[PDB]
Amino acid sequence: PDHPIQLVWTDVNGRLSLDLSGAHDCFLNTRYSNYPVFILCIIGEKRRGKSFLMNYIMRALRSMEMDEEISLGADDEPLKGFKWSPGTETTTKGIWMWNRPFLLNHKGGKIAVFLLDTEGSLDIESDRETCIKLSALSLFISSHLIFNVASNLKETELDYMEMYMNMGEECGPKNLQHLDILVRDWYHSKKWDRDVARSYISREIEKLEKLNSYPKVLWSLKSNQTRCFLLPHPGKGITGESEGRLQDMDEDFQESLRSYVSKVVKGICTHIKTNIDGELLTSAHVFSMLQEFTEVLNLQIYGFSSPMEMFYAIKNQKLMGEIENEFQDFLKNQSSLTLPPTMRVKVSQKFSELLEKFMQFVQGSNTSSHDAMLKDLEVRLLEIQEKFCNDFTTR
Ligand SMILES: Nc1nc2c(ncn2[C@@H]2O[C@H](COP(=O)(O)OP(=O)(O)O)[C@@H](O)[C@H]2O)c(=O)[nH]1
Repeated sequence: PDHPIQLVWTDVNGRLSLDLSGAHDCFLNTRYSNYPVFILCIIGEKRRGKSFLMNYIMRALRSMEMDEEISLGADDEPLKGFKWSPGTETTTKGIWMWNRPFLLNHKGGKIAVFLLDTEGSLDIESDRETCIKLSALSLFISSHLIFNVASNLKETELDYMEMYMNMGEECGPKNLQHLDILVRDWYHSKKWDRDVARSYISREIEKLEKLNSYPKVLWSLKSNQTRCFLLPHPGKGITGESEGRLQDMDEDFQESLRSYVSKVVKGICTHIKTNIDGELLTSAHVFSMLQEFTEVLNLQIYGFSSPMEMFYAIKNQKLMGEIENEFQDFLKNQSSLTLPPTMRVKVSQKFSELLEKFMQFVQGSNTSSHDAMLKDLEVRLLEIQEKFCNDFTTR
């Protein structure tokens, strides 16, 4: 009985918890463990139709799995999410996924398509750091991210997008992070004009070019790497009480949804992701990356206010560890027969140089986190230095 499963939740203390058994049963089944995997994620504001679009994309994927044509019936009831929220039930917040993948055919192989809904993100101020960490975990394992927006792009959303752009830099050789900005309720009827979409795009690109911020999303927009899709209002047949049927939809919304679902489920085969090793990603790889990035986020104890800031904090904590190891190795190379005075001079100078190197290689502009990291690095290197010297006493 295929059902939705909650993969990652946020504990009361802010730690990110993972369903190890569920992720093992989903990503490591012997059937599709080595099939190339494709994770589709929907991030956006609540009550905007993310689960609805995911359910229709799911029906299209079922059609593709059984035969070869994308079809959706005119009177069929929904499945998963809210469009088919269980009679008298609703949903929780976190990362949710479809327990069973969808196997498609591409150039002699089977692609395992996983559907990931991020019910709960883009908060106003309700536990901001934890929401950032959850959405970052989602964006880390995603091969195609659909950002469900409701108007012009907001700073929060643009920062999330820049983070998604940056979180694929060491995930493959020439990895292109594919992003689909889905604007909801942008127009009513009016059929469609290819003018409204490129007008939205022109507005956004002007805003970003003046911002001198969010540069990589700006490049992706001006390079047609990230694509924007603007569908009309669903109509009162979907809003409120409804069984999410296409007979309950506006025909313009129906056709726009069909076009978008075609876009999304027909570009999977043409955009498989490669890892740094040069191989294609599989579901077991995704399980491993899930665990690894969950623990990486649970260990980011420094402060941040934006997604990009948490990205830079991850990187700078890694820099801290690298400098610690460099100092320890420098001390390991030092002889036990060196002149103690010149030895203390040398070690103090390595201390100073490593601190300056941290300062020159730090990333981001949050000088507060920079100072905190430098202070803690100073304390650790001081411990290392005094330890080496203390042992040098008895020698
Ligand atoms: N305004 C609007 N509502 C929609 C759209 N698609 C679905 N809805 C409705 O908005 C409600 C919330 O849907 P939901 O799937 O739960 O969105 P989600 O919470 O972000 O995942 C549902 O009852 C849908 O029927 C849309 O394109 N625009």
